[PDB]
Amino acid sequence: EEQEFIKRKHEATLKLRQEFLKQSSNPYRHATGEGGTVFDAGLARFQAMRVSNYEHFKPTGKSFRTGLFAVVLPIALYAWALKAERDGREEKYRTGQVAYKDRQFKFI
Amino acid sequence: TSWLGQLMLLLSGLTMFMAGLGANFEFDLKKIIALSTLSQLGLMMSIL
Amino acid sequence: GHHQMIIKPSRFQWDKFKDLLHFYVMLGVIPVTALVLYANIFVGPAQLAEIPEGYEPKHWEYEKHPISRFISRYILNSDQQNYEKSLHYLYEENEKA
Amino acid sequence: IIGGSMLNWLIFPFPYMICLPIYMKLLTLFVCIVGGLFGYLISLSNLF
Amino acid sequence: GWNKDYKPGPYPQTEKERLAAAKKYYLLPEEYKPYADDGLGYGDYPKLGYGLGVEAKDSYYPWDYPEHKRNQHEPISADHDLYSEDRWSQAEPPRYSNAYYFACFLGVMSGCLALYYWLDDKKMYRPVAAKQYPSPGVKHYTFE
Amino acid sequence: PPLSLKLINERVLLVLKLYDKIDPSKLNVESHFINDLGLDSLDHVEVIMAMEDEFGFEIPDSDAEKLLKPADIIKYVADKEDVYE
Amino acid sequence: LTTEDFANPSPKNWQSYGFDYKDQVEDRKATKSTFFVTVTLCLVWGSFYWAYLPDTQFRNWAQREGFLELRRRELAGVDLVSPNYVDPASITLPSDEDLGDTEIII
Amino acid sequence: MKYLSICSISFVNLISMSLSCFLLSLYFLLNDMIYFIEWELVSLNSMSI
Amino acid sequence: MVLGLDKRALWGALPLLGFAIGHFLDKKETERMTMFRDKSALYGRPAGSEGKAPSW
Amino acid sequence: MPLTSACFNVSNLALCGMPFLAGFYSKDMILEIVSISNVNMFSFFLYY
Amino acid sequence: PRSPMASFAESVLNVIDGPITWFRESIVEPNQQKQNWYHQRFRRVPTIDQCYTDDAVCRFEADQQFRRDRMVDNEIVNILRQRFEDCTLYEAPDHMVKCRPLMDQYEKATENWFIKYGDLGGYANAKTAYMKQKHRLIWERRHGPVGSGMK
Amino acid sequence: AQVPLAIVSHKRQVCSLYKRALRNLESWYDRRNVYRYRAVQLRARFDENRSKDLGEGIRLLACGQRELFETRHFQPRNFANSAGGCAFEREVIPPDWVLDYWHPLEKAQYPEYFAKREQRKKEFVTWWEKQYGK
Amino acid sequence: GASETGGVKPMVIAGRMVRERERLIGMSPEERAWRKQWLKDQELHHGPRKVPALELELNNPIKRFYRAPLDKVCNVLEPVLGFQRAYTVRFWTGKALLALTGIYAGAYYFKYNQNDWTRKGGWRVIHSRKQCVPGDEGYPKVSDRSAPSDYAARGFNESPL
Amino acid sequence: MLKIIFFLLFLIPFCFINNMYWMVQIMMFFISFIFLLMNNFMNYWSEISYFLGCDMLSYGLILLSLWICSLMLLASEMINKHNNYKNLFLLNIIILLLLLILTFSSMSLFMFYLFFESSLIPTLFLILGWGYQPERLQAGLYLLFYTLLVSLPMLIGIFYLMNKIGSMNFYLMNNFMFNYDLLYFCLLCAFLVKMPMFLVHLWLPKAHVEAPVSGSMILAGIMLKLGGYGMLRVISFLQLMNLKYSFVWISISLVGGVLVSLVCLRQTDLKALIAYSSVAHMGIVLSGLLTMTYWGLCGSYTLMIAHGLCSSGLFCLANVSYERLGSRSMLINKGLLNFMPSMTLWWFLLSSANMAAPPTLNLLGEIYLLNSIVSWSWISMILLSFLSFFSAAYTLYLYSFSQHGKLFSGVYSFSSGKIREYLLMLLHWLPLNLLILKSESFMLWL
Repeated sequence: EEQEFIKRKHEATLKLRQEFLKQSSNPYRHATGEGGTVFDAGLARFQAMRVSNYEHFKPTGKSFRTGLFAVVLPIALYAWALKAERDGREEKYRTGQVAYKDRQFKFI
Repeated sequence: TSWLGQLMLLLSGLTMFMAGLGANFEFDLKKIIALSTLSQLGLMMSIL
Repeated sequence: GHHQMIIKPSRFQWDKFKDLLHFYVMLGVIPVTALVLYANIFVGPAQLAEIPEGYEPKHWEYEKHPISRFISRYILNSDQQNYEKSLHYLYEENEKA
Repeated sequence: IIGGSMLNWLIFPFPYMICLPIYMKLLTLFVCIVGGLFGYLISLSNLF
Repeated sequence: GWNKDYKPGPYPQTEKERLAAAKKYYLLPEEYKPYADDGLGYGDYPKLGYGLGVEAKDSYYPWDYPEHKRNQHEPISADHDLYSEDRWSQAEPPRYSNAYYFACFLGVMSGCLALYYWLDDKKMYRPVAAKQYPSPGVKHYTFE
Repeated sequence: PPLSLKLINERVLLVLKLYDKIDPSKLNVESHFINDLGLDSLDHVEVIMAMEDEFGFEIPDSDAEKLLKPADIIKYVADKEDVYE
Repeated sequence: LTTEDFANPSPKNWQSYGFDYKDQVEDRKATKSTFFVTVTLCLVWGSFYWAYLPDTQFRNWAQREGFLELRRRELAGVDLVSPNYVDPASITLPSDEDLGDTEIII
Repeated sequence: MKYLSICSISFVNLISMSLSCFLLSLYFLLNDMIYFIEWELVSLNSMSI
Repeated sequence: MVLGLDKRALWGALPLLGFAIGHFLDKKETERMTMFRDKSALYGRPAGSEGKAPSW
Repeated sequence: MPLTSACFNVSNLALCGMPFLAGFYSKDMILEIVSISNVNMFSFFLYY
Repeated sequence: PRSPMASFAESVLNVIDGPITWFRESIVEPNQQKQNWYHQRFRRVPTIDQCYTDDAVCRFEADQQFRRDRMVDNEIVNILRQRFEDCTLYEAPDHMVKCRPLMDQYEKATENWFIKYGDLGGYANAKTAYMKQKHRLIWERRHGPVGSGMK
Repeated sequence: AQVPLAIVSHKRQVCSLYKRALRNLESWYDRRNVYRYRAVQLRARFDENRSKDLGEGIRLLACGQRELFETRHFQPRNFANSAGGCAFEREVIPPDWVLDYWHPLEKAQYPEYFAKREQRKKEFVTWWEKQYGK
Repeated sequence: GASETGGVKPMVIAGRMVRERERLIGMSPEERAWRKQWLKDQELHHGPRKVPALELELNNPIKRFYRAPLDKVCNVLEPVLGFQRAYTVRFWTGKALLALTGIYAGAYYFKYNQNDWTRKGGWRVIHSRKQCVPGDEGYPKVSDRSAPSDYAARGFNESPL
Repeated sequence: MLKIIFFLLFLIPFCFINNMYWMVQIMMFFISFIFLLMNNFMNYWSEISYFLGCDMLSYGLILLSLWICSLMLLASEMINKHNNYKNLFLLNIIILLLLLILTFSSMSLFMFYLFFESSLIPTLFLILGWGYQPERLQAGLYLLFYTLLVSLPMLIGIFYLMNKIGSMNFYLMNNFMFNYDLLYFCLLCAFLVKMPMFLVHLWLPKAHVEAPVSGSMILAGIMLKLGGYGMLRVISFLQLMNLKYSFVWISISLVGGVLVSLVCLRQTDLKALIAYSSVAHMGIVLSGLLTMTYWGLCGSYTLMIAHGLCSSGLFCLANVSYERLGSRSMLINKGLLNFMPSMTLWWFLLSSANMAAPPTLNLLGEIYLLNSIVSWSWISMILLSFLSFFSAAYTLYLYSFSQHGKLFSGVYSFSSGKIREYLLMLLHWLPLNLLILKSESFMLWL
């Protein structure tokens, strides 16, 4: 049990439980009725990290490979497939192979 | 009139039988009823 | 009977909202309903027919319904108005360019 | 309780005629019944 | 304060910064463990949670905000979503492993499917004659 | 229907009088599990487990350790169900 | 406050309709005026005016001819839907030398 | 929905509506009719929504 | 002028003044418009039907 | 509950196809239509 | 009136038709003024072929004629569709009775409609349509029927 | 009120193991006649090895835990009106201040309640002042 | 001045004990006092008192009128069957009148204002022919849709010109 | 149209006169009512004033602009509460309104571009003069410079067009067609940033997040649409060059769509969800548009209009939470069904419209656009399915988590729903149901 790791956390971490109660039950700022919430560090931490982590981003092999295979290869491959199929289909069309009977989507 | 009939008969038949087994082992009353629903519905879709 | 209360937010504002909506909409609807009932029943629909060869309808002749008759003749510029508008304006712009 | 009767007499202007082997038409009853046998037997269990 | 006031610092690179950061996030000196900060890292933000699931956390513990099973000041995991009970997470270890769940499903599906198509090749029937239709030029013969 | 504090008491008493391995006469209502009941390490949770089934809810795993008396059990059931009043 | 205060509240206070939190009548006249201008003026009369608008895009007129034109071509014995913008005789194709492979399109 | 249970309010009109539908269904069966009422919204490129 | 419209419609006139001025100006545009007034190639009356009927 | 118990019987028997109830009118007619029409092994065996 | 409910459905049909037709004869005929509304006849126009290289007004006139003509021919496809629609609804056995004899009109209509207007997309004016016909005429004369590749 | 520590003794790791086992019997055996048999048969399996060395206790958990995990009913008898129930936590109620914001005419339906509500509110203020001397 | 509560003091009374788990784990004798008090004044005996003009405020004049012709019945019919049955009679008179009135309107609109060859974008109708029966007038009936013009008539086969 | 223009100019003084917030509001709605009455247009340019015209394409866009520009004043009243220079706010709004009318009616390309880029200023006032987050500064930098950095360069294309053409009326360009391969990118990409495009979405989440209810409503309600309106007018002559290089744009839009939807799932901010959502929908609009087929274009016009309306209403919802619980987070906002259940109705409805549930002018769009793309290339279907699938997916999450779970413990007493906000939500949605009756005016413009 680490010899009181659970305990050592216990002392301080149970103090702010009461302050949360004091804040929540606070008749005065609840009476002001302006809305808002008791401040919570984890929430404030979380928002700030969520909005800002570029200053941490190091453009290394990891991030490059991650991003490359995340969208880049998807974008390139899909676009290439689209252009390739269309090139074939339009090639048939401008060759006039399929007359005005068989073809589909006559009305877009 | 097309292989969609063959494909559906596969699936509807299978699920009604899968449900027809799972219902025995299930213990949440409403859940057993729902399984019977699927077991019966699979029959409908297969005859169709 | 043996009612035990329930914590429920206010319903007043929402109920008032519906009431204002129902109030004003009926307010607008009633003269509108009067107007539409009047024209259609006091006058009703002009009947389609052929051209009298010697005649020439004015643009308001070409709508069947009377409220259309009132709207088109009085309130909306004729298509022929908004046609020559462009022909004028495109004439100048082509020449200028 | 009346169930399909009202429909059965008012939906099929051309009731499907089915003259099948006796070992098929009746089979629908006993392959059905053995399920209930199992359903009420496999549940009924002695302690040990 | 505002978000820029709360922006997390860069990854701590010596033990004193580890002590400071653990306090910044109210974590104990070992509780604090920054991300790998290898090129896609938040830096000093602690790496918590990421377990099997949030609902695995204590059901009956006194929670300040039971909603997420969360007490007061405490660093929210960078992936709070993707592990929340409303999202990918469970309460108990799975019985088997991923291959088991997919294999048990799909292996059966492939076999039963293929065995059906084999049996469709031999589609049984009732030995009855072809359905007769009146029409011009058709002269089926009565058994008379 | 609501729940009556006296009936909660008699009901935990009924099961306690019912439970064989406890001292049969069901000595003083405040009988500590290890003192006069002699309830062993495992007999204690057998008590809690019957109380569960009787009162329609699990007791928390550690919070059973808080339950160290039939008075506690009433006190824990009372906190749950608004029985003080 | 006590029982009768809650039971029969005074006409001093007033519940703001969200528009003005200072004067009762200013709030109520704003809401009264705002509601009229928005709802009746647009969403009744205006809806009515559109619903009885005359032919603007000439869709109905287009389907006037649609019956006639089709009927005109069916007793006329000419193609109902002629596939030529003008008469294929009216057009004057230039010679193949003028074409000189000007990437003819189908 | 201010003096009578909403359950009553919907229930009565529901039974009334469907009995009417049921009887109309019989009419459709004894005559074998199929109506296809249509109200168009827009139409472009020769399609009719 | 019921004290519920006091100074409010009064100032509100000026926006309506804008519409009047806006209307009159654009009507004068319909004046510089006239080059094809009945002389188009689609609606254009050839000669006659005048009868004091300046269609638009 | 002798009413709910009895009613739950009626649902069972309609669903169980006990004769001249809902299932019997419906489940029956389907199953011999399966017999009448040429069908596949699994589809046949699986329904029963 | 052989059938009982049909001999009753008639009764509600008399109930429903009664007041409405009374209303028609009672508070319409004594309250209706007579008025007439005719139907356009737009004069033809010198199409793009006629107009000059830079005659912007004329080109604008041609396109409007093209658009209205498009809207009609656009339609004639719809009406033929509606016409075929009725036939397929005619009788449950009656599909092959008049599908091909009636549909094929709609088939020809579609292909003709495509050829004239199809394949241009929005913004298409008389110019692009007209010259497309020119291109097709050239192709037909050189490479033969469309639907054969080239030689 | 006290929030307990998370430390656990091997006695508890073994007794709550017995608790989960009893549950796992339920989810796999229902008939109370069948149950008490097998539950007491389970007890013998927790009794034959009552007192062993710590090391054997660790191996005993190494087997005990697996038995539960490998023999857990795919549909455990989750408890009806408790956490994880099939209908538990059906609805919630908001903090009382929602009642504080009733429109005065809305307030005018239960004056006796609201009057007592007003009194209790001030007395709560006194209580909270006490709670840590403000 | 202005307000929303009329001047009520925005707090909350319950405290730690709002949570079932919190009350169930530990809760002090002073907390037993408040919680019992809270659940003691939870009860209510009399009922929702009536505020007369609250109905007026939440009932605009336009609504007032058309309540009257059917509500005026209630004031006199109320003692005969009580209020509950009297209103029930009021309500279903109202809805029954609405339903039957709409029926004729809809039947009228399909009889005289169908979507014909003139107006378009309305409810265009189309049907199939009835089922003949041996012994019927013109039993061996011939097709009526003689020519394709019959199909998609939409009133155009009956044109004025 | 000078009728409208002079009306707005004579409304400008009311900003100076004290206590005219509500008088201005009614007037803006009233003139919207007047502009409603004026409706007879065809595809040709109509109402040709000195240099102002109006058309199917411009008529509806103007109506939305007048519509939304009046709804600003319903949305924002905290300005009055704070007395935060209501005069500058009202003046900024009207100035913006005039610019929009003149942008959408400028029959010349250069006049159009002039007002188009003149709108850079008043919007920037609206965010900066009434922003909340400290990010408001860098956000304004992103907004302005992403725009100007490409919006300026089309100025060359415009003048190059003049030199080769001799004017800039829209009909005159249509007569010609250009294929110099830089004209195409210079105009296209310059509009694509304001569209915006997925690869240049970057600014847009920031601008919305740190902007007031009003500015965000403007940003998502017109600016994105205004970019698209220019496209519809300009691609007339970019066809051949577009055909050669079009697969790239349609690819990134479609690919970016599923991605940004997955960003929405993982996102944790009401404005961020809506902002990314609005980018997703404008991705599909950009796709159908670049198809250039009749179905695509006529549907694009519809989806721009419907999307603007739904995006506004969702922003009013985001404002409501931001103004009660004082924090944009998903975590803080929750369980509001218990606090404003009659409001959660509107939460559901606006969410419904954004996931294309009928009767909804949005939905009417996707039928048109999806038909176009599918015809254009069958390959698209493999991503169109997922694009719509994840579209509805995050909207479900947004609706549920915000309104469903058990309430938040630390939440200080806040007033309840009120007529202003209720009427605001009806006004954005109910016309979004109205229009389907008469889509032909909002559906046919080509």
